[PDB]
Amino acid sequence: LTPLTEKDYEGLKRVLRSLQAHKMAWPFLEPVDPNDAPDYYGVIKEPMDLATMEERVQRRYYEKLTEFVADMTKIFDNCRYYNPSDSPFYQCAEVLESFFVQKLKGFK
Ligand SMILES: CCCNc1cc(-c2ccc3c(ccn3CCCN(C)C)c2)nc(S(C)(=O)=O)n1
Repeated sequence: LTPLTEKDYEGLKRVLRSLQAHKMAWPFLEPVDPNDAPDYYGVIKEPMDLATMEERVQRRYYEKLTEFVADMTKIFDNCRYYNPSDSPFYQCAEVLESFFVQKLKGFK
């Protein structure tokens, strides 16, 4: 979709910080440590996390909003694939994705 402006990027920074501050974002703040998730990097071919997204935002990696949404969705999709639906980690993805949607709709 449409090219991101500098003003758009300030809004993306705001959304990212909101996610990083959320009480249920802690499993997603940094790349998964293999010691905390057996076989994680054998299961998940395209890992993603909020620190990697922050680095990409600061580097102006994103050209369009779809690319930012895609990386954010990877975080949630990876979590729900790796973990069972009754896992607390799965629930964190449920809560934080709903929050992301609220914030993304606000973003314009
Ligand atoms: C047994 C299957 C568990 N599945 C998991 C586990 C984790 C996870 C666990 C601990 C964690 C973080 C983040 C910090 N800590 C604590 C510190 C740990 N060390 C010292 C760095 C994530 N994240 C997911 S995830 C990303 O939601 O898919 N799934």
